[PDB]
Amino acid sequence: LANKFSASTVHLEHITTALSCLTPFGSKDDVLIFIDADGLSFVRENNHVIKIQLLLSRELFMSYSYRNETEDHMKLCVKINHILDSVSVSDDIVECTLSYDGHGSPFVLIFEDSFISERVEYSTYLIKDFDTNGLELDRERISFEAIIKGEALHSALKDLKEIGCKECYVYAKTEANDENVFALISKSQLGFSKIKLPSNRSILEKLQVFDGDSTTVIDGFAVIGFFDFTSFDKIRKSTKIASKVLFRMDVHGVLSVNILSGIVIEVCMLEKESIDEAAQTEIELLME
Amino acid sequence: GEQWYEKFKPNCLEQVAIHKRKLKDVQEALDAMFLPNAKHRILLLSGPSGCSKSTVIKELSKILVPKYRQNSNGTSFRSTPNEHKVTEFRGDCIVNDLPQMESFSEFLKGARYLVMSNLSLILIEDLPNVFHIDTRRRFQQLILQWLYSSEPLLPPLVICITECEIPENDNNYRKFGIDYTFSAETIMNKEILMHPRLKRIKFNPINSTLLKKHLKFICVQNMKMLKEKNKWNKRQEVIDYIAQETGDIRSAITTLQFWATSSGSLPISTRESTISYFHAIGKVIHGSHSTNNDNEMINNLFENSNNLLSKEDFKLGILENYNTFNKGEFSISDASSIVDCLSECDNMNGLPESNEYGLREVRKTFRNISKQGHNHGTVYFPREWKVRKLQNSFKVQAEDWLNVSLYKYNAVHSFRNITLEFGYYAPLIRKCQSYKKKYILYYLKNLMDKFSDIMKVENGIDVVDRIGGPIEALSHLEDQKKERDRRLRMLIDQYERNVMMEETSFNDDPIVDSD
Amino acid sequence: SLAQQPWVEKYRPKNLDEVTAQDHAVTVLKKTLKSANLPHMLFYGPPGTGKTSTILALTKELYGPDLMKSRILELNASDERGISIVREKVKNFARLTVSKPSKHDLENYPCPPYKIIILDEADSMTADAQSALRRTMETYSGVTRFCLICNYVTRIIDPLASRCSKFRFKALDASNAIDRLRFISEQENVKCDDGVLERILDISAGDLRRGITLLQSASKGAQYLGDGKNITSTQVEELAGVVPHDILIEIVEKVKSGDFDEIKKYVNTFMKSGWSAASVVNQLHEYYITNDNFDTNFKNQISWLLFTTDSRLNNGTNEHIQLLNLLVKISQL
Amino acid sequence: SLWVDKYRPKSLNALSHNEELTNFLKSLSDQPRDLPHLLLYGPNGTGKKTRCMALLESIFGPGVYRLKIDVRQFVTASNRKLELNVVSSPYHLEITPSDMGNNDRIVIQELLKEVAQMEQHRYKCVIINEANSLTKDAQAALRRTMEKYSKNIRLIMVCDSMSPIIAPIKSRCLLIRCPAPSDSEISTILSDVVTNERIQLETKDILKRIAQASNGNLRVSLLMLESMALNNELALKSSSPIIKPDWIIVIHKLTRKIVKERSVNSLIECRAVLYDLLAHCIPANIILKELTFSLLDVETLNTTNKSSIIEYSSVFDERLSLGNKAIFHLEGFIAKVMCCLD
Amino acid sequence: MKLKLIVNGCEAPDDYKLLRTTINTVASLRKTAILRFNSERLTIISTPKSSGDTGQLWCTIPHDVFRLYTVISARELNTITMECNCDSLLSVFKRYDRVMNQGSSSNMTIKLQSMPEWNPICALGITFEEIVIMHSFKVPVKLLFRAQDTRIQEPMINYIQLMMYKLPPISGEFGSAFHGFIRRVERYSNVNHIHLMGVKKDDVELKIIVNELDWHLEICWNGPLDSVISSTHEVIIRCKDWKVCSKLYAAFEEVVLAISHDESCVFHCSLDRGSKPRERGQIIYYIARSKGL
Ligand SMILES: Nc1ncnc2c1ncn2[C@@H]1O[C@H](COP(=O)(O)OP(=O)(O)OP(O)(O)=S)[C@@H](O)[C@H]1O
Ligand SMILES: Nc1ncnc2c1ncn2[C@@H]1O[C@H](COP(=O)(O)OP(=O)(O)OP(O)(O)=S)[C@@H](O)[C@H]1O
Ligand SMILES: Nc1ncnc2c1ncn2[C@@H]1O[C@H](COP(=O)(O)OP(=O)(O)O)[C@@H](O)[C@H]1O
Ligand SMILES: [Mg+2]
Ligand SMILES: [Mg+2]
Repeated sequence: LANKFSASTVHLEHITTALSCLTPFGSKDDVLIFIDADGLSFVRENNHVIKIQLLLSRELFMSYSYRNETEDHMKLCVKINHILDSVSVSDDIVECTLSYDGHGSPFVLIFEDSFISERVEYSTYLIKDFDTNGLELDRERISFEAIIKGEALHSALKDLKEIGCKECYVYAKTEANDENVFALISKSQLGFSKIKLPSNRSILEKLQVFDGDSTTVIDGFAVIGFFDFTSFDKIRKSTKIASKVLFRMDVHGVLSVNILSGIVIEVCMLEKESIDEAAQTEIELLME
Repeated sequence: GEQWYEKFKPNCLEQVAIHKRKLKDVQEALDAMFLPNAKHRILLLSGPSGCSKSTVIKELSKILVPKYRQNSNGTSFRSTPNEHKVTEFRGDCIVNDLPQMESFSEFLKGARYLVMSNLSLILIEDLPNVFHIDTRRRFQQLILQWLYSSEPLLPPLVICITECEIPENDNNYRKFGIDYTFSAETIMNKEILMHPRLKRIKFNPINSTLLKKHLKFICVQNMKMLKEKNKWNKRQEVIDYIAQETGDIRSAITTLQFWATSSGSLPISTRESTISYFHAIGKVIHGSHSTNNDNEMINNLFENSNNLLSKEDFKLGILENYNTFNKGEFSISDASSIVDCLSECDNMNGLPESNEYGLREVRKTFRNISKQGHNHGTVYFPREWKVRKLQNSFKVQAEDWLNVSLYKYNAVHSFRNITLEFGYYAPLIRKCQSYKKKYILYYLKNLMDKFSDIMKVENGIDVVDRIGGPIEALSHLEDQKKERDRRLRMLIDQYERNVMMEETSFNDDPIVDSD
Repeated sequence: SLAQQPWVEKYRPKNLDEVTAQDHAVTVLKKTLKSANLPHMLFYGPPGTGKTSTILALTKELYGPDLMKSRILELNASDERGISIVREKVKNFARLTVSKPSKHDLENYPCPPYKIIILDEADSMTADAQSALRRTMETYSGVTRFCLICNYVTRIIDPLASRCSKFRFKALDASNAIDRLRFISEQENVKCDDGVLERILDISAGDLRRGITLLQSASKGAQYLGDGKNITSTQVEELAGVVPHDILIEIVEKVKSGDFDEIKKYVNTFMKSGWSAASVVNQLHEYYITNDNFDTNFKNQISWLLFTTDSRLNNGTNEHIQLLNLLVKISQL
Repeated sequence: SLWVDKYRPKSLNALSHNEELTNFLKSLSDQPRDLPHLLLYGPNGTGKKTRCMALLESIFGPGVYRLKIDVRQFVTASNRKLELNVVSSPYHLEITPSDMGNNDRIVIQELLKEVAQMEQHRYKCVIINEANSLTKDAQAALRRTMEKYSKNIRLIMVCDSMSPIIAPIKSRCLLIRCPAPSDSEISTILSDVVTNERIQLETKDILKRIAQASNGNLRVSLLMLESMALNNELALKSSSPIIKPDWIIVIHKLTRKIVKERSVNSLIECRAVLYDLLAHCIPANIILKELTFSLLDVETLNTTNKSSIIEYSSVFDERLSLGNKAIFHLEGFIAKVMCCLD
Repeated sequence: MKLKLIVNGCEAPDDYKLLRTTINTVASLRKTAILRFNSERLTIISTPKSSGDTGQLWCTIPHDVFRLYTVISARELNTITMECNCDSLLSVFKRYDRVMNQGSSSNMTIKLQSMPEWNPICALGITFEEIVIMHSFKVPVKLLFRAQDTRIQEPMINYIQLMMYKLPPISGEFGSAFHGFIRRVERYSNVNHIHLMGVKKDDVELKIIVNELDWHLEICWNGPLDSVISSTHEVIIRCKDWKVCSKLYAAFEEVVLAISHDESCVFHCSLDRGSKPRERGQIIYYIARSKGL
């Protein structure tokens, strides 16, 4: 089309499902959209402590046109009032097309049906001086890394949500004779509860506890990360559609979660400043 | 380990720190409420903290409930005799399948069943969250339903309200009555308080004699440690201090225990008591005996009773009662100065230092003319509320008159004119016209065109009385509103009939239930 | 609208070129036509000095009819401007990206890279709401510009007055706005005697809106009369509400002959005619101060007396009581 | 029907007093297309509302006098119900926001603006009774509402005092002074009324007394003429007593009491009369003015006492204007007057 | 005063569905409703004025629905006016609906009875069986005075400034598409005031808009829309009113829409019945301008 960026597709269900992963990050925040020949990137940052980045590949879109040769990518910002529900949708196929013509023009989403035509325009905003890329994982020093099934993690997160979890503990340990331990310990009004994943390959696949270096694997050291459940529960929806989840903790304490379902979601959340003595004692008792 | 005020609790009605007259009154009222068909249904006990309301209620229940409780025939829950003389409501109970506001209802709907063989005294000391507006409305509605209920039998209901002030908090910005005072008036409403089936008995702070007696008894009970620590010989003075510092028995016992347990010598202190409205007025007018420096007394009053002194009610009370100093026989210049100061304070947009200025001016003026030979008058609450009620009635009547004029004479007038001239001239004109109409009708009957205008005056609609009543100087609302609504409906019907131009009926044709 | 609008509304300046007596700020506003460097503005001045007209003309000149509807957000007293509104709506509009101009507007209009928020009558805003506007005015200054219009500058908190370039709109008198009124009269074919326009401006006391309304009333009266005679000063004075000089002379004579009964009787008779206390007070001040037949001490006292009575009147006091007290007090002196 | 309303003129030509104002109204109605906003200020009872209705009739025909009433509900910020009886006609509208006290601003924002946005091509006329009773916030809100939508609606306002009107509103409106009728005109009107009513009179001097007891207010003049005629069996004699409003007599008796007894107990007793007068919804300012000018009529007092009385009255009138409660200032005025008299 | 009504769901299912729709609609709008039993038809009224603002609902049901219809009264046309809580009747109707779904030929009997155990206050003795268990319900109700009943009147809509819009049948090929069109706007969180617009020359088209400083929603219809025997007709209405209209459209076939520019919206539903043809029951909903232009 006669626009800088114009995409059109028929697999609206996949786009709606992927975009539904951005609901838990609130409704008073903003969403950054990166437009590039590779595809689309959706970025959200909350409390300067958690960030989510969802990638939509070119192959997903039936037709893609990026005529802004001046810049290799375009940045824009949109307010999340109810945009989650807008891209949500009977028997007849529905064609979804996204249009954007440089800065200063609205982001247009048009749905074409047999007899119904929908068009929605979103105004753009000045890009916040805050850099959403400031939170990232250092690959040189990874405290540990784990691979888990999406269904089990989603069930565990739902269980923690039900009991009104207030604080979360990610506990990782690797020992000899192929002993792998990954647990979530919730501090809530119930007290202290523990959910431990099994050692079966089908659920928990492959684990390292490097101790910081990403080269040498040691056995006996336990990595503990303390998080606010408010940030930890923002990945439950992303995990519901997940087919595989990759967890990574660095020495600095940043948690990285890669969600694979050809749509990839990368989430980074920070660890709490300190651990109380009572919590550490209860963790030790629970793991003995 | 056990605190003394709990360890040394009354074991009988004779050990309760309650005056004989109040105890006898409570006994008589409660005994009356226990009768088969008792006129009174609720006992509302209101008083300060630690005046032995719940204590005396429980002690009297322990004696009364066994007397009237009907004997069972093996229908008791357990083998025990069901020692449940008092059933109390717990405000922090959170059951699973129940909204919070419905908790008290679920209590009351159960409490009704505790009668006859299951007789039990229903005590409500831990109120629900009455600070929540919806919860308070539900509580008031439930109490009204209890009072207006139509069951042959109900159990006695006792509500003990500890009247205390609510300190000015940052998290609260509303300025309702309950946000200022936690008392029966703010929790209940006029209809409940004025109900003929509700009896209200006000408790007083425990007098010094009973406090001294009970403190002496407590000291006598603990004699080994007091003698060992060498505090026996000086106990009396301490007790006296407590007796003249607080009227709260629980606080007094706590302070006595704290003093006794201390190995060294710590100054004796008790909880602070808020100065009442009339006590504050008296402090401002006649001064305080405990202090001679007016500045210190005023600073203490402002720091400890800012909530009471900030309201315009206190200023109005000062204006109303400043004339009772010497029964009014004092220099008019002082009265003029006081009133001028209050008027100028009224222009300071309710700043706290405006109140400071007003109170300090009143105190200084009264101290200047103070003398030993003074006889005082009676302190009265300002009557601004009565003026407001009369104004509301006047507004309702003026609205009714305006509606009548609009729908019967095609005339619209301002309310200001109603207040100024119409409200007096029009009723007089209508009354005299009606009198002349009666005279003409009687003359014609004995024996209209000449005085057709007078013939058009209708007695059933036209107002023939002064709005707000005659000005008696120098020689309720629901009924008026319903009358205005009825007159408006009649006027609308007449206007519609002109435009085109009854329970007796129902009783005359009772329904027919034919199958 | 040529014959179906009030003269004040029909002659509202459309462009900055026709603003009469605000050159000190109109020049600054014009030179930024091609600067892309418009700062935050605080216009303050007495009523009817040409503040709203100036900002409207500026917006029209910079953006034009098509782009004005998208680059301008106007709020006034009639709109609800609580602290929540300032936090949400104003902030959201300020953070918005400027809409892309078309080819025509770019060809014919500067189309600056920033929008405008016009908070007319900002003196009616609460202190907290004004405080909420402080950092928003600064964070999004690269895409948004603020304009606050007021009559009482003191009602604006100091931080906002510091954050905004201040423009004072001077009062318009016979030496600043005679040309505009003469142009309006010429286009309306209004006939009047020499000096009538100057008298109307003087009566307006620094408000061209009042002068235009008075001119319209005088023209209506002349047309109804249908005598083909120039309008004289007497008619404009009578329609303005100025007390006649004869009544002022009689009041002065009553005051000079100190007598409470006579003074109060005459005051009752005068106030039963509907005259405004402000006009008579102003006339008395003029007569007493400009007269050279009185001593310095009497003028010193009467100045304070008149000031106190005028301050009382501005508070919404009973005109009858205040006028009687003023007359009695001057009689005592 | 009340003689005040049943004789209300229904046309500009019918007016028989203040011919200059009638001619000005004729001139205004000559070209009813560019009529600016009007603000009629004048003493109460002059006939300002009658003149406004006559102008509306002369402009938009006789449908204006066919009044209709409706109930318009208002919701405030705190979800509070407000009821304002909206008096509307097919050609004009009437409102009294003063009845809403400090909430009148909402009426300016929700009623006037909504109707102004609606397009009628002619304009609608809106009347605001007791304009001087409007709060400053409402007056401020009226400014841009009037300026922006002058095409659709032209505003008419009525007041007895322009002092409580903010400068912007006076700038935005065309001021019209309404002089009160003189004694002669009131006498002629009363003479016509009595002649048409077939009521008996002895001498015209009685009418003059009726003119004097009112002293400008024609409404009370007619009301008390009717009261006297009915009381005297439709026979007005020279010696027939004049009937005054009850609160007037109460205020005069209070003034006599103040003069007689300058004591604290006298102040306490007068407080009850002040409470009764306020309970009759009598404005505090009018109470103060009437008390002051009844005190100033006492023959016993000398020049100094009267000067002090008027000074205190003005000071306490300002305090009432700036104050919340009214009892303080009235009681202070009475106490200071009594102190000075003693 | 004698009231006796007999209803059978199995016989004449269409009119039973009409009654279900009326009861559900009245119970989904307010707490109490007016029931006028006349010698010819039954009227159900949901109006703010009881014994922009909220809309009004008027349902007319022919007397031929009820197998037995005995309405006797001392008033003109034997009119009986009652005020009844919508929730109680709605619960009884759910009970009857589920009983019928279970499979039974029982008839619902409605009678008016006086209650001395409890503006006279009476009860409705709704009784039906369930295959046997006897189901009985004493629904409280208030008898309304003749004048008070006369006060309530049907709103009148100008027919010169109003243009009717014919909607496709729900059972037609375009019925599902139009239902989806209607429900498009019932899935946005903060949207509360929708903007209906109708453009003449598809002979006519209907659009739904939502304008906001940040959002711009706009839905077009491309199906064949007919006009019942000038192009600018817009009205702003609350989302609850549009949802009620959406639910109403899903039940009836001959649905008609009308927009009185900046004045109001009218939603008319009729149920054709064969025989001349019997009286056509109607459901009319009036919605006032929520905000307006
Ligand atoms: N001789 C005594 N008489 C009364 N109470 C006593 C006595 N000795 C100890 N107490 C205790 O002192 C406390 C005060 O009595 P309460 O009746 O609970 O006070 P209150 O009237 O209920 O005021 P609140 O609302 O509970 S703060 C109770 O815990 C009593 O058991
Ligand atoms: N400088 C001026 N040049 C020409 N006409 C003017 C000027 N100032 C005022 N006017 C006229 O008077 C009217 C007053 O309009 P505004 O500009 O809104 O006055 P204002 O300065 O806003 O007064 P306030 O502060 O809002 S009460 C204009 O519409 C013009 O008709
Ligand atoms: N020119 C006039 N001729 C005869 N009666 C008049 C005239 N002007 C006013 N009135 C009478 O005065 C009465 C009250 O006037 P009103 O409209 O209340 O004056 P205002 O608006 O100043 O209060 C009216 O009922 C009317 O009959
Ligand atoms: Mg207790
Ligand atoms: Mg302005």
